[PDB]
Amino acid sequence: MKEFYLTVEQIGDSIFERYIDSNGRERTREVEYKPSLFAHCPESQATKYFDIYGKPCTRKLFANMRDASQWIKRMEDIGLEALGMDDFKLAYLSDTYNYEIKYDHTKIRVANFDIEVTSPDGFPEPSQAKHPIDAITHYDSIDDRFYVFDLLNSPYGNVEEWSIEIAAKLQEQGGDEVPSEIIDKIIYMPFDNEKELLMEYLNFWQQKTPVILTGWNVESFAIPYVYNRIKNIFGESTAKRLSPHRKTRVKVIENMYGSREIITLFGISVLDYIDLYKKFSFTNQPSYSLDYISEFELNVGKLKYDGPISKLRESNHQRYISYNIIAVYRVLQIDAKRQFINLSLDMGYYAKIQIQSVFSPIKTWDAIIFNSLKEQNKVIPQGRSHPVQPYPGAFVKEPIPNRYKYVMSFDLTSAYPSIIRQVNISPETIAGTFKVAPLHDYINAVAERPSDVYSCSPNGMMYYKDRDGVVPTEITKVFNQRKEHKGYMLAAQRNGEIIKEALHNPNLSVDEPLDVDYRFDFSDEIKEKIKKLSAKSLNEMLFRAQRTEVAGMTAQINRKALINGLAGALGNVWFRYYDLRNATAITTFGQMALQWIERKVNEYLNEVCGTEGEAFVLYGDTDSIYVSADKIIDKVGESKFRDTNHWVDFLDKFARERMEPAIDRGFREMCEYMNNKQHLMFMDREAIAGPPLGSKGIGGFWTGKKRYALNVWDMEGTRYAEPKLKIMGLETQKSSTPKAVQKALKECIRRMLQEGEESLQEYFKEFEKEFRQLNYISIASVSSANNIAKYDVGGFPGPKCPFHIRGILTYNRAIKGNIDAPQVVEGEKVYVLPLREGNPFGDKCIAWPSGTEITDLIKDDVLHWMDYTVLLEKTFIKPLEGFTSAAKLDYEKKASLFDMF
DNA sequence: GTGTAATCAGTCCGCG
DNA sequence: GCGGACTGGTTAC
Ligand SMILES: [Ca+2]
Ligand SMILES: [Ca+2]
Ligand SMILES: [Ca+2]
Ligand SMILES: [Ca+2]
Ligand SMILES: [Ca+2]
Repeated sequence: MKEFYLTVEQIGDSIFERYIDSNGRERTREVEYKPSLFAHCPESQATKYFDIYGKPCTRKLFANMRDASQWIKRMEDIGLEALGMDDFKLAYLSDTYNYEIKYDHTKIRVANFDIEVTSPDGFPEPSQAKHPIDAITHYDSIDDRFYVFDLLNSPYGNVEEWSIEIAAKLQEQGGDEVPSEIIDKIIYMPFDNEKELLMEYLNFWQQKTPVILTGWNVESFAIPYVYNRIKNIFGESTAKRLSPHRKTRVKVIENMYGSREIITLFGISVLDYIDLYKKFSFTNQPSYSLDYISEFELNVGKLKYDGPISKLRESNHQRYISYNIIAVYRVLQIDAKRQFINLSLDMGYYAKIQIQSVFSPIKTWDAIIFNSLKEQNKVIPQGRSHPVQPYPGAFVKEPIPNRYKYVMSFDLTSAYPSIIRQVNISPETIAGTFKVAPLHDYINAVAERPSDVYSCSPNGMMYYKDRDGVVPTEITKVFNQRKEHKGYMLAAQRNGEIIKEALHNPNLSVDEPLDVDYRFDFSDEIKEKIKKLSAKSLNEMLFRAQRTEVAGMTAQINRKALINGLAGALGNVWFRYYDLRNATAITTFGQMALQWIERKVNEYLNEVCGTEGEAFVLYGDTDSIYVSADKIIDKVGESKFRDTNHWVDFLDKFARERMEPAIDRGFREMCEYMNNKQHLMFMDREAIAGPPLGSKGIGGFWTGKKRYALNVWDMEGTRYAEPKLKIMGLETQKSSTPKAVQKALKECIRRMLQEGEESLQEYFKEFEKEFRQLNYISIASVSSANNIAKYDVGGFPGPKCPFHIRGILTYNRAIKGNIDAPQVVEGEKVYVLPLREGNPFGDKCIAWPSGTEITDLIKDDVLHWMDYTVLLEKTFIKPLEGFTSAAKLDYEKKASLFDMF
């Protein structure tokens, strides 16, 4: 097989590499790698190396990496550019793996672990590690085993061995319900002292040294705790055995405010699952506890135990260990679904970077571009310092707030990457500038044509047309990958809808789900078999279809994010290819494209309707247009349609056969006007929206920019069994909005769009009467809590104290004296409730850690003093008033003459 | 740990 | 009470 790296490090003048050899074996080596860098040289000097602008370079080969680094500094002292890849491990990988890497995930040791630490005096700080580690569960992907290290004897209690038999039993048998599918995969090791536990853990680690190390909060808790605890008991040298090269760095993270300590383990790639989830999931959660995320992702119930975790080991060691094992498994289940580890390996190996560098699109693109250029013997420019400067972005149309009955939307496929490709925007393709007219003049095609030679953006930039830039070249490759995966995702989605339809008529039989590939549209034969299946089999198939869709989603959306990040990186001063001319070329072209096509669509529809000056485009954001279809429907007449699906077909056909060709003609003209390299503006229909046929539903409404709701029947070619709400920006979509309030507001919107004013009024009246019964967590607001200390003046709110910070200070006073009772953590999220006048907490609100029940000793008082009236007005009525006034609807029935009877 | 545009909640305080 | 200046936080692209 072809070799591939596992990890790479620079340690002094040595590259330390773990890799899989041609026989599939893991090996380690130390290489005295001699790096090359580059200097510009005279024209008269024969060379094969050129910088990206075509200027010749001489290669300088250094005796070692430190000599190369020292040369960089002296070049700075002289005032000359030192060219080439200054991150020598990336150069090493480029030399050692000079081919497209094919990796075998089954040979990569992926370790998933979690530790337990009993602490009678608050949260166990990893920097101090003053308490015994009393459990470790470590899952190894190569063995497919859960290794459980269990401390039976501690200063905080001596306990009995954990029983696998009890662990397997149902909760109703007194068991822990450890899933049957992992029972046979547990290797359980009890220890009568912590020293032997840790020594054996380290011997185990040596035997089965993780390549990828993951788990939940492992980077911020488990890794530093384990490292520091071993360090405290045995000394530094023993702790460094966590690194296969015995090198670690105690590395401090610097961001917005304050700092925290992480341990870099050389020769390991740590991908904390919480960080993977935050970067790759495109959710924003009210809480990031594993309980919370597991329930959301997998629909598993919260791990239930009595009393605080600080007393769980002594009171119920059996459950204590079972829950540690289950916690590790839940992360594996989340990954089975989301496939973020797979994604990281794919992207890491593609770029030829340390796998953990997938968190940095700048590092990722730096490596992609370096490897691409190196292939042609080209030499990358040196990174330079630049001042941070603001620059302009997208155009967003101001919508007239209103209901909108029938709506068809369209937007550009991969807008910014397509602009880069079309215009040929790249550091080395800059051809010069032209004299810019106001944007309006380009939009209306009255400005002088910018160039007859070069490809142009309305910001004044010109680009070469003879050859593709490296940025267009490399962005195209990842775009094509994105396109492939999105194809699979949409097929799985369409397949899902077929199953949902079939589920209206399940068969009374006993059978099996069909063995099919959900990434491809079901054949006619498959469709026929599905119509004969039982509900049980159909439901299993739907589950599998949806899992396939999720897998496609992960693969496609994060590839989209990477290519969009390249466009963004052009405007970040740390990017090697930072250039505000290029960043702005993209954004300004985008502004033109949207407004150009708005004009073209209006002109087209006025023509086919025989009107003049009528605005069919009601809204747009960045690269999208929303077109009112009322006049199109009315030209045929609502009475001519058999059912909702009939007019949906009609608009679908109209968009595909009339609008899109008109849109395409409009964009080809714009391409020619800007003299672009290649027409790549592809604005396909997104949504077909409207009320159910014959209903009093309003179909859709906008309250303002980035705030709207649509009742959608078909989304990018997916025809839904049931209409789906596309809601953007409204409170139903915000993690800050209470969960029950999101739900209630969404039902109000559903009723508005699908059923009408009377239905909305009926629901509002019920919610208002019943809502005080809702669980307090479900009606609590959510906020991130930064700078708690800044606003804390002797335990009370300082000037300009934010509402949620005020709540935290209230909480702090209320729990004063406890070494127990959860502390609010700087930077994490809190639930927030308003408090009625004259409450015993002495302020107007209280806040506590999100994803948790508020501590027992104040829970009762919070419940008693919760201000339901303020909560309702602020989170529910105020937003609903905004929705209904925009839609010209009343949420409460107004008086009428009929009341006289 | 790529980017800008945008609405909103809340504080403070003016507005005769 | 609403709005502007401001901070804080979050979402649409
Ligand atoms: Ca735990
Ligand atoms: Ca788009
Ligand atoms: Ca599309
Ligand atoms: Ca059937
Ligand atoms: Ca869009």
